[PDB]
Amino acid sequence: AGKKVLIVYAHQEPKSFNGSLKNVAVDELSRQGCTVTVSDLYAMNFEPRATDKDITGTLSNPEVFNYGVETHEAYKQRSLASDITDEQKKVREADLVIFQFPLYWFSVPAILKGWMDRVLCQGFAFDIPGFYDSGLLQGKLALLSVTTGGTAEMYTKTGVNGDSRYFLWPLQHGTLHFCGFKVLAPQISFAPEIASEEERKGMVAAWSQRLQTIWKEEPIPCTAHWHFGQ
Amino acid sequence: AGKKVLIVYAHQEPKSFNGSLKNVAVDELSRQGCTVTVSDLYAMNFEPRATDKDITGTLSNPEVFNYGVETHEAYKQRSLASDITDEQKKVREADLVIFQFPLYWFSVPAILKGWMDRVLCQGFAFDIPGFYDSGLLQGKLALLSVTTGGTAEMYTKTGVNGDSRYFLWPLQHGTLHFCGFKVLAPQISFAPEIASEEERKGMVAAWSQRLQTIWKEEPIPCTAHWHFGQ
Ligand SMILES: Cc1cc2nc3c(=O)[nH]c(=O)nc-3n(C[C@H](O)[C@H](O)[C@H](O)COP(=O)(O)OP(=O)(O)OC[C@H]3O[C@@H](n4cnc5c(N)ncnc54)[C@H](O)[C@@H]3O)c2cc1C
Ligand SMILES: Cc1cc2nc3c(=O)[nH]c(=O)nc-3n(C[C@H](O)[C@H](O)[C@H](O)COP(=O)(O)OP(=O)(O)OC[C@H]3O[C@@H](n4cnc5c(N)ncnc54)[C@H](O)[C@@H]3O)c2cc1C
Ligand SMILES: Cc1cc(=O)[nH]c2c3c(ccc12)OCO3
Ligand SMILES: Cc1cc(=O)[nH]c2c3c(ccc12)OCO3
Ligand SMILES: [Zn+2]
Ligand SMILES: [Zn+2]
Repeated sequence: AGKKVLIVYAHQEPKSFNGSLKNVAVDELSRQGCTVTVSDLYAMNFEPRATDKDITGTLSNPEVFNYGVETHEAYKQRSLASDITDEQKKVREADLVIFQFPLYWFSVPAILKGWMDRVLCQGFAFDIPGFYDSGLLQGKLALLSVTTGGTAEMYTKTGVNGDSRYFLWPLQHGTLHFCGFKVLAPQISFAPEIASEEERKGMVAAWSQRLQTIWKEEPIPCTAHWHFGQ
Repeated sequence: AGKKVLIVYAHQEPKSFNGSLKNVAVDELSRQGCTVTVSDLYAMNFEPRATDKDITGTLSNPEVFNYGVETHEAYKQRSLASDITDEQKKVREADLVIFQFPLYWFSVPAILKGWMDRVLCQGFAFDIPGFYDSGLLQGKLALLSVTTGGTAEMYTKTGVNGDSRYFLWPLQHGTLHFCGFKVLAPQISFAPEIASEEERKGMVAAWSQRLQTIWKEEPIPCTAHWHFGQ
């Protein structure tokens, strides 16, 4: 109150553990009086590919297609495809953006990668030059809520997967920080599929409990040191 | 040399710098007498989304859709969508897989993320157990050939982007090593859009020239220490 939250959600199945985490987020933030909007990417059949269809009308150089250039020019000339601009409006209005997704290959599912690629365009999310703290979304908070197959033990420095902080870098630092977001600590729900039906309840409740005081949190220091150092 | 190479290529524009690096790879490996295949993802309109359309058989749990479970089962039964099995055949026969792409948000473009999500399914690329050094694609080589916006100086330990190896972790370790690939050293072509005509020519020829001796290289040690140091 008054805050707007966007949840960008990437799971195929409403009954999934990801689905429950998104639904608990909506319930709790709605209870607090927050304005809440969900981009359900799979349900939207959201387009992940960066193509020339992302620019309507005619191209600033139709001899050689350079996605970054064309989308930058399209943004400034209000000529982007409406799926993209619809998302940009939600992001522009949001105080907090939560990404809710299963880890796919130490990263976001391709549908959500496509949302980052196509929604966070130069002119909108950053300029060249125009980034990290010179980055256009400054003032906003972002938070990754990730589920994994691997256990917390696997996700340690000398575990097989390495520290979870290591896979966070391209998302938190290369993407969210670059665009100016302040980054709240990741929520990581380790290994729901190997249960139990009570540790699972416990993970959902912990996320619900944490959303209670989310506006009280300070952002992480989004540095090489936080991700890799001691 | 008597080897099969698959190049998975992710750029919209044939006259691009990526397009040039892909063609010099084809020209050079072809000159050597290697068998060469390119999956040009945008030209194929490759589907990046992990959906229930990827399975054509009776689902193992049609009440709650779990993509990993259903694709693992579909792989064993041969009920995967044929676009996926077409790619698996390329990978299965390849001795070396080269990925040629521009860096998008410290990672692969979503279209290529989708190829990794959908093509490297359980049963085919790994099993549980059967990953990392026991991955199912053991004996195969993989190499990332990546172009950036950011300069080499930006991609250093104390540059704004951090070391370039930091962003390689989810792709080299989390994906290729997990599937059992031995990983060759990345080719990184920094900031070609900024570069002079001659520096650009020199980056293309350094790749061509490296490929002349590719079959003699050893893989990297794909470990936390290699990627992060200390
Ligand atoms: C292409 C691909 C790549 C992957 N790469 C990685 C990787 O790099 N690293 C890694 O660690 N893992 C990886 N995984 C595994 C993936 O991250 C996990 O499968 C995923 O995060 C599981 O979350 P989910 O929502 O799908 O679980 P679900 O299967 O949907 O749920 C787990 C259980 O919770 C139940 N549930 C639903 N709601 C509730 C509720 N409120 N209370 C209690 N239980 C509930 C479900 O019924 C289910 O039994 C990959 C998977 C795929 C398909
Ligand atoms: C959505 C998005 C996200 C991005 N995220 C990142 C990121 O996280 N980090 C980062 O560093 N960068 C990022 N970038 C920038 C991106 O990586 C670069 O734009 C891309 O790597 C440049 O490669 P290219 O093939 O498109 O260059 P091009 O624009 O195609 O090439 C530059 C020049 O080389 C010329 N050329 C082509 N062939 C030859 C040849 N044979 N010899 C000499 N010159 C030739 C071309 O004509 C052109 O003039 C991002 C870009 C986008 C669009
Ligand atoms: C890289 C990785 C680490 C892990 O711990 N679990 C995984 C998994 C996958 C694919 C990849 C991983 O599918 C099911 O579970
Ligand atoms: C994250 C990042 C680092 C960088 O150095 N350059 C970038 C770039 C982009 C998008 C992101 C980046 O579009 C053009 O250039
Ligand atoms: Zn940062
Ligand atoms: Zn490794």
